[PDB]
Amino acid sequence: MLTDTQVKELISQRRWADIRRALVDEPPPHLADLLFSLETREMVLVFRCLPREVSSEVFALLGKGDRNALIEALTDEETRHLLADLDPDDRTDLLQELPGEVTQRLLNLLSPADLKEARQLLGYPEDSVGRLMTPDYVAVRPGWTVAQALDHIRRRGTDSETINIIYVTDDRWKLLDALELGAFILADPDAAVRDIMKGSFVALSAFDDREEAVRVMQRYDLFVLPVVDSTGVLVGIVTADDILDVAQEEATEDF
Amino acid sequence: MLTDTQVKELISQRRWADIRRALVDEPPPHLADLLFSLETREMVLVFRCLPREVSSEVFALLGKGDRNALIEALTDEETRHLLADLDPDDRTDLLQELPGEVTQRLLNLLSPADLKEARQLLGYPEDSVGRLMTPDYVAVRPGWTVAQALDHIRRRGTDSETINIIYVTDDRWKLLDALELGAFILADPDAAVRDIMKGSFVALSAFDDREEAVRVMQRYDLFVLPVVDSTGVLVGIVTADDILDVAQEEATEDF
Ligand SMILES: [Mg+2]
Ligand SMILES: [Mg+2]
Ligand SMILES: [Mg+2]
Ligand SMILES: [Mg+2]
Ligand SMILES: [Mg+2]
Ligand SMILES: [Mg+2]
Ligand SMILES: [Mg+2]
Ligand SMILES: [Mg+2]
Ligand SMILES: [Mg+2]
Ligand SMILES: [Mg+2]
Ligand SMILES: [Mg+2]
Ligand SMILES: [Mg+2]
Repeated sequence: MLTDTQVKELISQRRWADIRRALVDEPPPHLADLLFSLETREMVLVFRCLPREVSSEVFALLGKGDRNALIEALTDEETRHLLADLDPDDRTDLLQELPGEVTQRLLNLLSPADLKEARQLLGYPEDSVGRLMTPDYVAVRPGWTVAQALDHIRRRGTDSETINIIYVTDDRWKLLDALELGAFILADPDAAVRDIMKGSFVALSAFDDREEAVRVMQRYDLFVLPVVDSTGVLVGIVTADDILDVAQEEATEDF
Repeated sequence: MLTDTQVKELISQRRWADIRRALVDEPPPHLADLLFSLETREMVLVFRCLPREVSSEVFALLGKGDRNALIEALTDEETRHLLADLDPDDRTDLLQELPGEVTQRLLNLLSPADLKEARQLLGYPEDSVGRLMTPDYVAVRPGWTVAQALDHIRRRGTDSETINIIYVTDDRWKLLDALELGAFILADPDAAVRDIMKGSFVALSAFDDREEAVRVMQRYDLFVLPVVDSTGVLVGIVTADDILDVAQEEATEDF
């Protein structure tokens, strides 16, 4: 419960260790509130005090002004480190909102694989599902056993957007099913994944409009939706937290 | 992919078995679409053909007119069976929208424990979180081991709204934490639940406005939120599918 007043005094006293200790374990939304209530110079300073695992989350929560100001201020390495750790859809959201030359130097701060990822995601139309989606889903093969699937989920879990739905893909990565995480812990560990499939699923197109993601998510009452290309290959997922934001970006735009 | 045309012919032929076979494994939203495109007499007839485990889901998806017409038409036992199987928040949604004497005979069709449940949930203010919430969450004790928690989740899973977040409560059922299901499958089965708690959580009040559920869910990017009473006792949960509906009931009401 550290206030704008207490941080600004600690800054004035150059009590940098006390600041970093005071920021430990604060929820990212609460850190985003503090950074907003600060003035630009101190907001930039407190942001750099954060561990990079925290500051990437907080960055995604900031307003456009604070976000843009913060981009105008961090160094090349600090920026490079934010772009690496941002979730791919959050990385896209920044690049579509920034001016061209700024997005372009940002792009040059990405690693080759991250450049290819970011290039692909910005390449879907604006207001498309492809541009809302993240490729950090967890997928399993139909021929794996449930125990093997569970070891894959455990290895890959925290590095991924969500594990609450697990996707099944074939060898050519085409989407076969969408399974709740619970199905794997209710099932017999020696059963194949194919034993717990129903073979029916809802999926979006990457070229769907963002509002279709809202309509489809309301229709089927799911918290995550897979996105497939024209051949049925799984290319990413969209999650309910981002879809709720779309619902009220689109709602106010109607007003 | 059974159409309004094919069902109406089967009805005219009195091919009731063929109808029940044609409805097997159709997603509830697709059944709700078919029932809407029908006329009232056939919609009521096809609804009764459904297994009660299906028809309860479909009922929650229907429009107010079709829903109300269907209440005017099912028998006392058929109504009794719908009210039992409806999720408690979906049961509330029907009772707050129906006229008084109709809600009152409905109430008399409930079992004692279901009457006490429904009475309590309608007793929160209209437009409150209490009236959005369902008590069908899954909770564990902090002193249980992860293996014991996992057996409780398995016993209680499909009878509950979601298992994607598991709540920790003490002996007096006060909320101690909110844990992702993944935490239990990553953890050592012999660890206590208290070993995987962080002891911090977001919770709503039952007397919060429905729009606060929207604001809090957007703020913390969660798919489920617990609801606590003034003493901190867990009383229910709200889920993102219902909150997305609130967001656009409230959005259009602004327009
Ligand atoms: Mg994110
Ligand atoms: Mg548009
Ligand atoms: Mg990555
Ligand atoms: Mg819905
Ligand atoms: Mg996201
Ligand atoms: Mg519009
Ligand atoms: Mg429901
Ligand atoms: Mg209101
Ligand atoms: Mg019940
Ligand atoms: Mg949010
Ligand atoms: Mg519900
Ligand atoms: Mg309003």
